[PDB]
Amino acid sequence: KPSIVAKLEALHERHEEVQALLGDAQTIADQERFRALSREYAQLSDVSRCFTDWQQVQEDIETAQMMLDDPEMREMAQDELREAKEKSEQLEQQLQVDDERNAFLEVRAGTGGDEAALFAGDLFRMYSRYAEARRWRVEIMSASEGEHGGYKEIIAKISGDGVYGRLKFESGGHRVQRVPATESQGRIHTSACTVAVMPELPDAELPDINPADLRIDTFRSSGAGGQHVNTTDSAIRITHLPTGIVVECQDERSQHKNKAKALSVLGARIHAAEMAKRQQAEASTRRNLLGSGDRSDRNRTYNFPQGRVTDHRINLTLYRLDEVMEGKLDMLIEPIIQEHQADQLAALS
Amino acid sequence: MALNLQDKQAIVAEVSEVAKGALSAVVADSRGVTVDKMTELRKAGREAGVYMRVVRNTLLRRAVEGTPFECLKDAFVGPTLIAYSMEHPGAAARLFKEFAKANAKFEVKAAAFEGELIPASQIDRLATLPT
Amino acid sequence: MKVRASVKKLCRNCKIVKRDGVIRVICSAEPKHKQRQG
Amino acid sequence: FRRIRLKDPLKQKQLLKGLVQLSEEGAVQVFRPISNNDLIVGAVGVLQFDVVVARLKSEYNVEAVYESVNVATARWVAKKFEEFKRKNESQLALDGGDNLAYIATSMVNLRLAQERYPDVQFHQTR
Amino acid sequence: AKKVQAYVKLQVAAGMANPSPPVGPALGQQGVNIMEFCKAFNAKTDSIEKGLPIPVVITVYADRSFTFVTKTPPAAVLLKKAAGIKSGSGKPNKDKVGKISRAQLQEIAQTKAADMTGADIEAMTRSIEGTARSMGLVVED
RNA sequence: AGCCAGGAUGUUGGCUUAGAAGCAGCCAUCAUUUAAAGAAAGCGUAAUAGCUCACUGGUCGAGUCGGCCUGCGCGGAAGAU
Ligand SMILES: [Mg+2]
Ligand SMILES: [Mg+2]
Ligand SMILES: [Mg+2]
Ligand SMILES: [Zn+2]
Repeated sequence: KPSIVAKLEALHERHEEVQALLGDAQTIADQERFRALSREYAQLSDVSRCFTDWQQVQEDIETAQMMLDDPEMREMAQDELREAKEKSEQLEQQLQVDDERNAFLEVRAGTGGDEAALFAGDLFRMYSRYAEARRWRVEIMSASEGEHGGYKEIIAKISGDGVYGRLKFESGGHRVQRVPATESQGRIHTSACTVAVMPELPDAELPDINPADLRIDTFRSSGAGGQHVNTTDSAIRITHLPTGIVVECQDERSQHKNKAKALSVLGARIHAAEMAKRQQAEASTRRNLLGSGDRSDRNRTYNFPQGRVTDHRINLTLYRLDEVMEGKLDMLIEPIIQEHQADQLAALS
Repeated sequence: MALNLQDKQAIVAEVSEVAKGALSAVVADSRGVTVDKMTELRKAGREAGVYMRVVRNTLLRRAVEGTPFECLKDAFVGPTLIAYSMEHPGAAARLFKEFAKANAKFEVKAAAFEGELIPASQIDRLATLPT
Repeated sequence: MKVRASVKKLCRNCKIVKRDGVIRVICSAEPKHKQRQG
Repeated sequence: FRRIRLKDPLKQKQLLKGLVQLSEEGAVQVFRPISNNDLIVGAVGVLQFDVVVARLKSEYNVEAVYESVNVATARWVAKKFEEFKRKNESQLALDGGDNLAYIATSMVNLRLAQERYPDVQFHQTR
Repeated sequence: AKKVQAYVKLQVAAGMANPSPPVGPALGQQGVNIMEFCKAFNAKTDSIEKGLPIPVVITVYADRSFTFVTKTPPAAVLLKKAAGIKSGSGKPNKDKVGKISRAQLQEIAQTKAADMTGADIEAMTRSIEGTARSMGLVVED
């Protein structure tokens, strides 16, 4: 327990204080608060139970190491064995949790130019190998080639059962330091690539032309039509009550044709007013997720001279770069998921 | 409801009991409780078993139809709800008088200590049962 | 009071009465059930 | 308890002056938390909260609309106190008399704050 | 007899008093004290077993003093360890979860025959296997 | 039809969910004493508790309960000198 130990201790303290809070008969008077406490109590309880058991095992471990005149080896060996087993059990029982839908992966080049393209190719190959050694499905949607190397931007759609819950943490910016392929000398260069992972979502259109929420006004036309146009109601105006769009027609002589044309134009406008809203929402989300490639706002770093991959979110450094680049990045993901779930449990104020 | 068929069954099963029975009492417990009635029957049956024909079928021509053999003068129990209780083992058993302790046990209503009249008894308590 | 062309008994306490040639429903339990035919 | 903040945050000095003077006057105590320096006025009843803004506008020239910070039952308090002070820091505040107080959330969430320590935690100042 | 005045007929597994939400608020709005069950409710359960769920009643008079009496555990949990499976059914008609033989139904009868009404021990078992039938246990011959 | 009384015993049912205890929904729907009593038809709680009904015993003293084939009527039914 490098860092999660403090959070879990605070979590145990919260469990104790909610124990206290559920025995006063005054917080029982209101029902929203009591319902919320009863809901949040369960995960608090089981995680705190496991953590207290591990704490007791650890204080047993600390004891009996400063003792002589007896063969301490076997009992401390079995103690640390059961300690590690309990730790693994707690990890697997509180890491997971919902959202398990397929994903869209778009990775593009940042600082560096012709070498950010090469690193984008390498990064996409890593992700594709990880997807393949999971029996997931990967298909390419959009690709822009990178002249000297891989892709300036590659947008693929990864399909499986639980893709998002694993690949949602791979978003942001990634930094690489290495001697590039496009270098005449032996200088070491720094560059970055931006990754966005988004969920795939339904787009069920609805024919928002319900004839029960329309105000239809018929009246006389304006213009040159002689005696017939004067004594006839051949002009239409339709008002959509919720949205507020008003469209009117006086193009044709017949009322029915005017009504049909104006209704169709109203439908087109109400459809565009939805597309041109979800598009901006999605663009804003992708912009705020993608970051900005500047080799200074990054989520993890790869160093080929030292063969080291480091994650700055959790300050985790590993010297297994050559394994990671082949698609074994499940050891870069499990700590992130564990600590984020601990945080999500914490955020219950 | 019972048709004309099992009305015979309510008689044929019942008639055989006054023949082989002994001193029996009645009780007009218009307000009893099933938890009390669970203890009333099952304590009195606990002594021997299912030997109680303690059923409640006291219509003026549904329990009297079992009378013309024995307990002839007891047929005047036609009015408001009562409950027979028979004993085959033990003549003049507590079944008349073990209602008396039930009377003190939230059954103030016990048909006024009458019982049946084989020896031509009266409205009085017979608590005698030699051991 | 429900004014409708089809009046029915809803609960077990509703009744059908004719008052001056007009059919109507009344129940003592739920005042939401009283109706007249019109 | 409620939190007080004004409409032109360039007039903080006059707010502090008015609050300390009106705290001298009667029963309107003032608290400043160890963090994020947001004033909290603690009165004895609701109308004090009204008359305070009324005067603070009439005599001074600040408006000072209110907030709804959740808090109840502030309690006043060598190394024995220092260690607790550094341990539980986000819930400790200075008065207008530069004393120290433990801003809890609820009395139930205060007993556990005193069940763990040998600190008197008396409230009514000397 | 004293009917329901201000009390409730429930309580959680008796092995430990465990002033948890399953038992805390159950008497929370009735007042009294929760921890003092230990010297009144855990000493008695120290005889039988720890953690088995048994029912009691928490009959309380307006004096804020609690009087309570235990009884035999429910057949729902008593047909788990004897049945050999902790959990239970919930699709009993389509599929069954466990097995049970008439050997051990009567053996738990006397442990429950204290108040379970019945003509004899055998007839008490009909109700036991009736509740067992809907729990997904298979009758074993 | 009215009117008195009972309307219960091991499901604080696993399944589910913070609690679903007869009554949110998913599955079964047996069994004990019965004179009868649903492993629940409705109301009412956060969940209980609580109030009715299904069924039954007693009083009263005899007619009562829905359908089918048919004659005539009632509502549904609001306009401009
Ligand atoms: Mg023309
Ligand atoms: Mg100044
Ligand atoms: Mg007509
Ligand atoms: Zn009605």
